[PDB]
Amino acid sequence: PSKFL
Amino acid sequence: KYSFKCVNSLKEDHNQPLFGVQFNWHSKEGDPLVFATVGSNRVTLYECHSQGEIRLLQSYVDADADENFYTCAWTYDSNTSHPLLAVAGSRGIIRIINPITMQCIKHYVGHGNAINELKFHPRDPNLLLSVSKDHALRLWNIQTDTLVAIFGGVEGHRDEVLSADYDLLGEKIMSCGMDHSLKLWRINSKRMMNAIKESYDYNPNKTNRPFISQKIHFPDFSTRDIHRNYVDCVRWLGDLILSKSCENAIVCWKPGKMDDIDKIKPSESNVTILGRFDYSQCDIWYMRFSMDFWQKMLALGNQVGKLYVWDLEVDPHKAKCTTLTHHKCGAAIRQTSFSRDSSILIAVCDDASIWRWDRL
Repeated sequence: PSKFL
Repeated sequence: KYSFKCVNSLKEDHNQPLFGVQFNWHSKEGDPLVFATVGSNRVTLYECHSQGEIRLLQSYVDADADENFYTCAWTYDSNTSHPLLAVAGSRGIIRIINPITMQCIKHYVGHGNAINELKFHPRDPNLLLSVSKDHALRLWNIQTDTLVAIFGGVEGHRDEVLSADYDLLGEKIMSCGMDHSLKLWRINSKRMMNAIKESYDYNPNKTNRPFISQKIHFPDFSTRDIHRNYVDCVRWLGDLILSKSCENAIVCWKPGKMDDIDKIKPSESNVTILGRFDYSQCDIWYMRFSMDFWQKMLALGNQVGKLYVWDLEVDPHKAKCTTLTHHKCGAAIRQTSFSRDSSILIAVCDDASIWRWDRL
């Protein structure tokens, strides 16, 4: 998934 | 049950995410309430004062312009009794900051990449646990600057380690990471207690031996059956575990069937789920919950600036939740921290903002 939005 | 009010906010001037925050619970009573924040290449100390004031105290800025600190943890200096602050991040170097002078007094190279979390042992303030993008956890003795143990390899994590916690007794560690595994490592064996004793006996001025590290290849229990994706935050609740992934729940579970934690062996095929704490909009990783000193309440921020607080004094199915919002707090909250007396809750954000919530 992603660490950042 | 628990109600808080937002009394103030501040933004740091670097405009980079604040990845970590911790109150110093190792202060002396009487001292002003201090917390540390880490982000960019900075560590900053603040004091909480009356009328909601968040007063800047002092800061350490790493000489490496491209270091990025992710995590910090407080302890005692064994030589003086005063607090110390361990920090680490993208460079994979642990730096021990003396918060008195805001200088780095020790640093530890050894990990193969970024450090994702640091924790101190609950009984022994010299014992620092680090977990790393290199797939390993390390245990250090910061009094003698020794690597006591490396936890990794054959049945170690197979991808970055993201979080870990010691239990209350400091007898065992639960770790978790990108391989959607949780792994239990006991540290109360005869061998491990002897290793810690020897670490204190070591002085490189009186000998040419290096200090021999333990290499622990086999956790005492492992599971991939709690979460499906990256597991980014773990915390013991007595003999139970609280952990979360990117799936909008914190799961409360135990190894074994509904089974003594200390008879658990690596052949244990199963886990028991006791409950879940559901929420929304926390599906990016590296988002950490905290608890108060008594472990009566659990706080987690989400990626839109909402702060959930659960009263755990309950069957977890039944736990009540307070939702704390402010119309100007819209950026992702990375971590929260309660003051030692539970009167203050601080949240830090991706836009470098800091949010102060006081208990009513």
